[PDB]
Amino acid sequence: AKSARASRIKENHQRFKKNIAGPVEAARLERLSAKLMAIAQASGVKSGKSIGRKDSSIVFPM
Amino acid sequence: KRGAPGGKLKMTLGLPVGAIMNCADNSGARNLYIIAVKGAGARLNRLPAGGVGDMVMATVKKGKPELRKKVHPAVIVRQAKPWKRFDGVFLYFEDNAGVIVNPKGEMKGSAITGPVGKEAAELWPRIASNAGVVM
Amino acid sequence: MPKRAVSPAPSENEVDIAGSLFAGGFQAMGLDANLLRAIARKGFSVPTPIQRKTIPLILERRDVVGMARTGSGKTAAFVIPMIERLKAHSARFGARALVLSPSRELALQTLKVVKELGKGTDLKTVLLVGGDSLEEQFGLMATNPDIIIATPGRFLHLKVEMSLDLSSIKYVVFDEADRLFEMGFAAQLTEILHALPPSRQTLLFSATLPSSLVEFTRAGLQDPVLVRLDAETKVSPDLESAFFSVKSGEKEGALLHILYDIIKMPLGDPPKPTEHSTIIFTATKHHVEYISNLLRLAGFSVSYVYGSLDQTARKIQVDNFRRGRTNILVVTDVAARGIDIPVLANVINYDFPPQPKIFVHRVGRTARAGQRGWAYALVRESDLPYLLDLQLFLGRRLVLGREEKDPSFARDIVVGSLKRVELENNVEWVNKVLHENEDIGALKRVTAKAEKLYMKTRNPASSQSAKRAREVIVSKGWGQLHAIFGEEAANEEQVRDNLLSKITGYKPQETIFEINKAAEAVRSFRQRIGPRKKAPKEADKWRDDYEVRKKRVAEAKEKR
Amino acid sequence: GSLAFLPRKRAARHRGRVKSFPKDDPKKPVHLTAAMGYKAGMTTIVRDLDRPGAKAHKKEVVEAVTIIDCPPMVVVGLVGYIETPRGLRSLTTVWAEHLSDEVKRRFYKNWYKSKKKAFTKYAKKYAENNGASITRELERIKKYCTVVRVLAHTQIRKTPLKQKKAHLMEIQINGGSVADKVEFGRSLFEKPVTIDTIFEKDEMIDVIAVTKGHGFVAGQMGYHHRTSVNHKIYRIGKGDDEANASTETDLTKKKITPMGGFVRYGEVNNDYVMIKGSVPGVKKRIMTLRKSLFTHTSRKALEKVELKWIDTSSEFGHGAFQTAAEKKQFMGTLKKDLQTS
Amino acid sequence: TGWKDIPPVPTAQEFIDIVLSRTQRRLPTQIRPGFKISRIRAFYTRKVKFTQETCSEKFGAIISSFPVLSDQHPFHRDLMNILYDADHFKVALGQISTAKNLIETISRDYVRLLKYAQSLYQCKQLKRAALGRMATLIKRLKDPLIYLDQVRQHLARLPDINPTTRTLLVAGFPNVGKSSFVRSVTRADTPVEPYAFTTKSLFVGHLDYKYLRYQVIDTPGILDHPLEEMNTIEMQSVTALAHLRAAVLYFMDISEQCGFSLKAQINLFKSIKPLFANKMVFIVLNKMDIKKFEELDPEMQQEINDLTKSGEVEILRASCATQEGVQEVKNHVCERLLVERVSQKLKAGTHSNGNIGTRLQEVMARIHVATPMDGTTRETFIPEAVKNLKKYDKNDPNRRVLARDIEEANGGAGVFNVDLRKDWILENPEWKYDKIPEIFDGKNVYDYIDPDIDAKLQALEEEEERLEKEGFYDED
Amino acid sequence: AGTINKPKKPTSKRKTTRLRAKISKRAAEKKRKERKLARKNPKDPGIPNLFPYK
RNA sequence: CGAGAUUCCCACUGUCCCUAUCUACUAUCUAGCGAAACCACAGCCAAGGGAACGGGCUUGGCAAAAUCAGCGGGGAA
RNA sequence: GGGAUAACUGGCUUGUGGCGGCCAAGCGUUCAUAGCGACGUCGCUUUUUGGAUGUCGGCUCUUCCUAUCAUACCGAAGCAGAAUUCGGUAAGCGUUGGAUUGUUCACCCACUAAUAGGGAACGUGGACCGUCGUGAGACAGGUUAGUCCCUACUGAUGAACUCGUCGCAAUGGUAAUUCAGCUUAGUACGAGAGGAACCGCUGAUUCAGAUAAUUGGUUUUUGCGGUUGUCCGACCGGGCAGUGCCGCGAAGCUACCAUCUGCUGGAUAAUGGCUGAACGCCUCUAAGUCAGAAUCCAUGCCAG
Ligand SMILES: Nc1nc2c(ncn2[C@@H]2O[C@H](COP(=O)(O)OP(=O)(O)OP(=O)(O)O)[C@@H](O)[C@H]2O)c(=O)[nH]1
Repeated sequence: AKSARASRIKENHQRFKKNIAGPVEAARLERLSAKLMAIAQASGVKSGKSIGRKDSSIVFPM
Repeated sequence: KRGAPGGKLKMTLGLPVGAIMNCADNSGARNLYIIAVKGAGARLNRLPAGGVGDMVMATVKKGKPELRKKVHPAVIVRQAKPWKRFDGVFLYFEDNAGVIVNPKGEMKGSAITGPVGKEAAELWPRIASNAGVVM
Repeated sequence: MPKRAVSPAPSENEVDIAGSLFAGGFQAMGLDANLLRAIARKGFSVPTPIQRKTIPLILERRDVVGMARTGSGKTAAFVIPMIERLKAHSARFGARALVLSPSRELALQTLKVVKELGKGTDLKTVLLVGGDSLEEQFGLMATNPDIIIATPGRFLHLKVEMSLDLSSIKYVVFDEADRLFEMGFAAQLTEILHALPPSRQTLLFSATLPSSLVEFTRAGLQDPVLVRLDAETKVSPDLESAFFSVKSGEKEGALLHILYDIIKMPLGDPPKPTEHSTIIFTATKHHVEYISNLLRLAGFSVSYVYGSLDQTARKIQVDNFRRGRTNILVVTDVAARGIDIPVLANVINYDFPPQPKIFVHRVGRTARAGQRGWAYALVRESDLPYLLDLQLFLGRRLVLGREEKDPSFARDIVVGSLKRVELENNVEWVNKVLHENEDIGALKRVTAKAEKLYMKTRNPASSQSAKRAREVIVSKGWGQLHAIFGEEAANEEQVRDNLLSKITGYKPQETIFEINKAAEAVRSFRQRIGPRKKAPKEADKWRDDYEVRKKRVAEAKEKR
Repeated sequence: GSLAFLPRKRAARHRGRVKSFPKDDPKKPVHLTAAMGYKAGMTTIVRDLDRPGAKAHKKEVVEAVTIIDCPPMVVVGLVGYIETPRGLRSLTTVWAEHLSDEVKRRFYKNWYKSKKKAFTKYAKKYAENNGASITRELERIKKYCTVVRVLAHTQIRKTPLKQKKAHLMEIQINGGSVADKVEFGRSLFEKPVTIDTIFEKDEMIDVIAVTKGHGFVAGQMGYHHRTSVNHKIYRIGKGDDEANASTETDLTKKKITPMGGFVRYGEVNNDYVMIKGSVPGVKKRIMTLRKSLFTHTSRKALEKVELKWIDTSSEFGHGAFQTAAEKKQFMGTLKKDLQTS
Repeated sequence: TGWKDIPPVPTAQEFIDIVLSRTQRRLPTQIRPGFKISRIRAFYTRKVKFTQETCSEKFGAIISSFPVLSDQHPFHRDLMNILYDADHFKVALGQISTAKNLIETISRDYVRLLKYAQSLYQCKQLKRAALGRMATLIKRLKDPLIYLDQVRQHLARLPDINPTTRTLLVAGFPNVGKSSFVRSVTRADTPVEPYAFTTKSLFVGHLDYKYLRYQVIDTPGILDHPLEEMNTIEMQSVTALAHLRAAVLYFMDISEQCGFSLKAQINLFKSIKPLFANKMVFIVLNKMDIKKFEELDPEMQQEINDLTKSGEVEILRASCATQEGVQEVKNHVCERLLVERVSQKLKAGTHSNGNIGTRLQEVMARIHVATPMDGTTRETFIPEAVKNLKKYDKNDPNRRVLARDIEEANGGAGVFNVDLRKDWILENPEWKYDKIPEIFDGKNVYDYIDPDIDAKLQALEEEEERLEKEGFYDED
Repeated sequence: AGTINKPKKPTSKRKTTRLRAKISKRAAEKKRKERKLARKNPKDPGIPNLFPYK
């Protein structure tokens, strides 16, 4: 019997992944993301748009 | 092809090697002696066990003088050990019974006495043909 | 799994008449009045030659080795003088007579003979066989019998368990010693021989004398006298013989041809032997089963008796044959020496015997009391050297094919080939059966493997037998028709086969490859071969037969 | 035993770590990768098999299925990870205001004797127009981070357990750009997420739990972190329907909970996931459901399931009465009930 | 069944290389001087014994597998003899036995020598010497291996006939048209190239004739030599003609286009006549289209009729080019062969005695036809539809849909899911694809299905109304 | 061969003093044996052609 | 209750295992009391260490306190 | 009785015999003839008809090697097909019996994909003192010789680094194996007999990790029902039979006696190629490069 890691079995599994389970999982995740979105919608420094500082074993002590 | 049934679901095998089961067909044998189960795996210290629908080597220890002490293949038809069926039904038989069969599938006898398992009947067509009671 | 699990159950029947190197009514033999009355009640009016020759020696107290077939009266032969010597029960503790037999059935037969021939006497006889209660055997030994009939293993086990003293035994009988040695009882037989006191009279009754048995008798018997069944080796002049050179692939068909035309056997169940009485002797039990099934398919009334067959089955088969419900009896060698075979009219040996003396026994199985008998042999190219050993042993002139117009089939060993047309038709039908029914094919394969093993395990022939076997194969008579097929046949086949003989004697000029390195090797090879110049369960209230079962339990408790 | 699972180690954490999430590509739409529930128990179902080429095709098949009580989970945080030559590392996390009492019990160990001060200054920072700092953290996550996880907690106060401490876990957001997934999480803050939202019907997943410790009769045997792969959700029940165990074949209005309630668990009133086969862990234990790392390679997945009924006889005994109605009807009237009436 | 299942045999150098490879690779190979002398001798004697065992098993397989010449049917023995000189084959397969036996003799000899060996170098040189003896023995056996390989190859590529079964041989001079006839009558490829000895080996085909198998054999051909001197091809031809119990057809042509005079065919056939006297023989005048049976000379006609005079010969006309009469001639000859076979089968079982064989009883039981004594025939139900529908033909383009084609379009064996709903027939079509309730409130809906249940419910409601009037639920 | 992915047992180049001493003694014995055989007992090439001034 | 009708088992062993019964042997913790053998100094592993001599030494692999329970490695004829 | 060696091997071991002749490049006493001298061939073993084994073992377990029985891969073969044989890449995987025997192998037969070989300090559980004899020996005469410590490892804990939550992953281990059935297909092939493979689908063996929905089993739940004998004069309730026995029995624990699950990318070896020099032809190789094994390396998994 061919091993579970055989090249032929891997190629057939990849073909199955790209041709059969692909669209099914795509539509599944599409409706899932749709329901996710349904539930979800259901001065620079002074405003915080500019990223600033909050609040060393890489460099030798100086 | 080696004498191993193809297309059989898992079940609780209840007939070990060396088992005295009673005979089913009208060949003349009174009992069959399970001595070797065809298709069993190779595990040390593990006694090969057989279930309904498996051809098992059998030896007539008690029977008509013509057929006594004779080794031929035989397939299990009835097992008293409880086994479950894919409809979720646990069932078991009164006795342990098998019908003498040649390695192709022609049964030496002509009529099968008593009931017959669905597993044996489905795996072997002529057992269904010459079996008068299958449940 | 159990296909030749241990060994072919019928191994061989080896005989050694070199054991010969060891050295008219009951009222005339003067037995006691009570013994004479018992014999008359049993119905023994005229003694058979075996006891006629042995009983005076046993009364003279000489050790005896008796070559006798089953059924000749060996049991009576060794029990009558034993009773005549005993004459009474002894008040002193200790057994006086011991008989050792292979199987419980033979032990029971001997026990019945002893009881019937000793009706009236106060002799205590015991049976010690396997399967009986050891406590019961202890009680019997406590009751102190004078005569013991037992199997070697059970007797040794009882002796070891009870520390029995055998010094009081003066009479020892070994029934079926060749069977004892074939079953392998030799070790405990020697142990019992060592345990027995030297001052004893030993009788050993056997149908065959193997070399191991001869050595055992030489080591354990004091000046044994060998008595034999008269002219058991002298081939009867009323025996007609024909031998057929047959190939393995056509050999079953040849057997069918002999059954159909040479004997003209009727087909079906027959409407004390019969007029035909066809017995066939083979090599292996697998051959026995194969030939039996093939012949019942062909339509014969066949009974088969092989070595390791169940006791009841073999009795039923032998009863059917002896009462004439079957016409063919298929046996190898072991069941043959075992069972009682009546007078036969046709004997055919499928597999040629290794030993000329085995052949002599198998052909003396027929043509008895002045009656004419027929014997047909199936001989192959590999079996020819044994046929040549046989012709040396018998001292008969060899007639190959049709070298003589009217050969004497009784005094001359006549070998020939069978008729080609019917041979081929039977071969075709055999092939059709083999292709059609799978059971026969499996039997063919297993009997072929058994025949291969028998070829490896068969005793070899002599160098000179192999030699003139080669020259016989070279000779023309090997392929010629048998003398039984007719002078008109001789005419047609002589008109034809001569150019066919030229065809068969073709020396090709060059092989088809000669017609590369392989071709060069073939040419050089050619130049090299260039010719040289129990209580019931407790009653349950809910159970229907509650009160009845309670009553049963109470009754069992009262019985205790 | 197998060398990949020895030496036998205790599970360091009772919850169970996810370790690996499915690989991310930007092309898919946004979605969470994980969810949590609690193993309530198992029942029996019979199914019209739709496996072509099988011996039992188009026949009644009886199977054992685990029930996982799955109350809605609450989003309380976002985290931003950065990819580094030393692996992924937590760059920065943002919390939510009005954090629940139960998630605070998770943050604490001795809750009864501690004055509730955790995250108070953080809520103050939200409240006092440090939205500058808030947007700074969110912009940092959007600009520098490649992987974002949503902190979500499951709610014992709805689960039927004597526990009162919530359960927290990080759940990756895949299928989109970093800005898109950060905006999605920001919307997600302070909103319950259902299992209808996270997972869906008749699909193959992976389940993480800690297999039971067989204690008190060469060492630790039991209590092992196990992620069993390839288990198929057949059903999602709603709680509020009250026809959850009800199937189209039998119009018997009952919940998934058999007669007398689940043994040693109780009775479930929430969303639940019914999955095929035996599943690691025991009752009352947290069960971590996640998506498969790879696209499936069998018809067992993308095989659509049609159910017949669910065993609702009392598992505390060998009962055979699915509903109290049919039981009280079949047994008739009893003397104690008659005297009460 | 044939002789193809014969294992290949190697050359001398090959067999040496593989045997020594086994004895090198399959056993332990390292030994040390510090080890015990007993273990050293055990090691070396194990090496010697393994070499003996592999050589013996290979030679035993070779001999026991090659065919045993003088146990086969005379056709087979003489055919393999003419192809391959039997005496020379036998002396080869001899040398190989004697060589193996000498191998075992050397084996015991060096086993005793190693058992009494006293040093590591002793065992060294003893093992080397023994293996050298076997190597030299095979080196001398170099040529028999080549010869036996060649005979193995041909005996594998040898046609397998059944001498017993119904057979029809086609013989004659070369170029008459034997190969053309056999290609016409059966599906066997025989070179039809027009030169003298086109076929150098026997060719075999098969046909069916009212549900019965016949085997046709084409033989190469025979010239005017008086069988004392022959080519091997003509010898295998005559051996087939002499040992194959079968119908015999002798193909001759009126036109001397084959290159032999009509008198030459007549002399050849009278020469081979005794070989065919027992049989049924059929002379076939081929190429009648180019040269018919009428126009040749009257004394030629007279001599061929004098040949016809005998009672086991027959004359037929044929033209294999246009297949004018091949069907008729094969039908007729095989019919007479079948009749003769039936006669022989009847005699086998009708043999003198008065009791019929069990097989014959069975064949009467089979052939017996049962018929009711009343002589009435039951009326039958055959519908006009299946009377006038069209026969099912696979090549036909305008075809039915077929479940197989639906399956292949929608997947395969394990892919396509069959739908019984399309096959459902119902009064209201949209009834289909609807779930059917089975259990409800713990009682079986199917078990409680019953027509007129409306009327029964009305009766029950009347009964309950009577009970309510009776006050059948009041408390006192 | 798969020596690249699965290396085998290394052959040590660290010579042992015992082996070195044995080699030295045996080579000395070889020199003595050559001398013994030589004592036991029992053509100019010319100027090269390619030389320019031969 | 039916002479009611029909089906299964019973053997021995100088053979192995289990279960049943008899005799004998077996028991933990905390307090209190409390020895002896033995002890040049201490014990990670690999290769080398001429003299089948390693725990010293050389070159490396490395190397993190302290307990309880299992476990395996060393100590001429 | 004296003398001598304390003892063996340690780049040892394997697959191809020896003796003689012929031939033989070279070297040699001075030159192929003082002579040495490989590969081959010839003559002998060796040709004209087809049982050996003494003490031992027996089982299990770990690890390792390959000199590979099978699984995977290819090169060759009258290899039509099927079934095969030889060769090599390959140690991930697995590698069962009976007969027979003192006992092993050979051979023999039964399963089975297959029953391959080995290593692990050959891995863990008597001789004189004599006395009586010298054509050979004996001696119930003696002297008598004769062994509980350390630590690695694992699990569970663990001091300080303020406590707690959520994480990262260096490192170490690493797991899946084989067979079967449907379709292809009674097709390709084939005179017949017979008779494939790819794709796709469904099962089964072994191993591994789990679980008790359902089915057997177990009852200090001593739960419910029954029941034996005893004594306390009797009721009573008790001691009673180191928990009396018999039926059913929950929960729990279980079961090769039940159910579930076991996963994907890259680089390679034999080999097959592309382009094209060495070498004006040619070439898979030298530069560059493609595919390719159950191989290797990582993900998936476990520890942290
Ligand atoms: N015109 C005609 N020619 C025929 C006929 N039969 C055979 N032939 C000729 O035969 C030639 C080929 O020889 P085959 O058919 O093989 O005859 P053969 O008897 O088998 O002899 P070989 O050729 O040696 O095999 C063809 O070229 C034809 O010309 C026929 O019926 N009519």
